[PDB]
Amino acid sequence: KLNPWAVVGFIDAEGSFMVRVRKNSKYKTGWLVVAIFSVTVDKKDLFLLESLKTFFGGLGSIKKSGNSTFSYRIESSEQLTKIILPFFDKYSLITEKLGDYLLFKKVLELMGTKEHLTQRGLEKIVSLKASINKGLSEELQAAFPQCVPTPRPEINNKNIPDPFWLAGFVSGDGSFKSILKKSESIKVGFQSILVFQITQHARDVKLMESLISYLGCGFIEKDSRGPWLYYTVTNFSDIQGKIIPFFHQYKIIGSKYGDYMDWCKIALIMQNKNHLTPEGLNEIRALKGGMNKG
DNA sequence: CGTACACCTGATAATGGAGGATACC
DNA sequence: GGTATCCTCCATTATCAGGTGTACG
Ligand SMILES: [Ca+2]
Ligand SMILES: [Ca+2]
Ligand SMILES: [Ca+2]
Repeated sequence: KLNPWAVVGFIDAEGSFMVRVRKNSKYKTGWLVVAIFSVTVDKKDLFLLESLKTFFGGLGSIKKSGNSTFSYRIESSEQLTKIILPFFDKYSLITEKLGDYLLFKKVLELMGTKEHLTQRGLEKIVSLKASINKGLSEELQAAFPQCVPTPRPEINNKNIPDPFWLAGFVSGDGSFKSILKKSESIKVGFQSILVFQITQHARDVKLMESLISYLGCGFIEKDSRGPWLYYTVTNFSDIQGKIIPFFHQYKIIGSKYGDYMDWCKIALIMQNKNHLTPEGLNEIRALKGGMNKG
């Protein structure tokens, strides 16, 4: 069952807050405006899509998205205003997704008021939409050559509001990795390595830097192929002593929870030093095999 | 012997859309 | 008609998931 701050964290990590402006000559302006809250998970996490649905009052639909993914969506601007806006105004996002939530919100305010059915309000909404995802499409850019994107919200210095935020966030983005690495000097031939790891776009560097002080361990690394950061923990005593305890109280949601549990099992084998024997190494090979699986 | 940070790489589940039909005022 | 919501489908990239090298105790 789902706690408000965990929903916020999860959504900081996995939601999209979208606005669409679609050409259709049946509308007086030539355009139909639509606002959409969307969360898309692999089919193994349908359970979690139904919880969110339940959490948000039984509102919205769950549908097939990709070849093996499902979306939970709320596309009624009325429902978004009554149920989504009051939850996220009270329980705020702290990543750059907040910018998009704020812009998304002004679009709905303008829809509340029918200013979307006017030429000026529509132009406002297109400027807003322009700052939600790196611009407008080719088509909208040309329909609206005159629009200056609404400048993005200055979203300074946001602390982790609650431990459940982090449980939620790691549930969406976050990996409990088990590695077996060739070793020339270990007697059994392989080193058993546990890594805790959060990936995020480099835009969220502040958040990523706050993870170090919040958990009292780890370090940031930049991916050399593009603008993405890793928060990494590889020190095993920080794993045993900080990360495992944290996620024991503040549990991961979705199927990834089964992965945390197996990673914990690997860690117990490591604490006892059984990873240094043939038997323990095989236990670990078998646990690692069933992770990302079932 | 064994560990841990700095560095490396490929695969795909999310990111963030899209369009058509239908329901509703 | 005008407007709002439901439904079905998709290209790319933000992750996610494996490694490796080698200094150091
Ligand atoms: Ca994410
Ligand atoms: Ca965005
Ligand atoms: Ca994710």
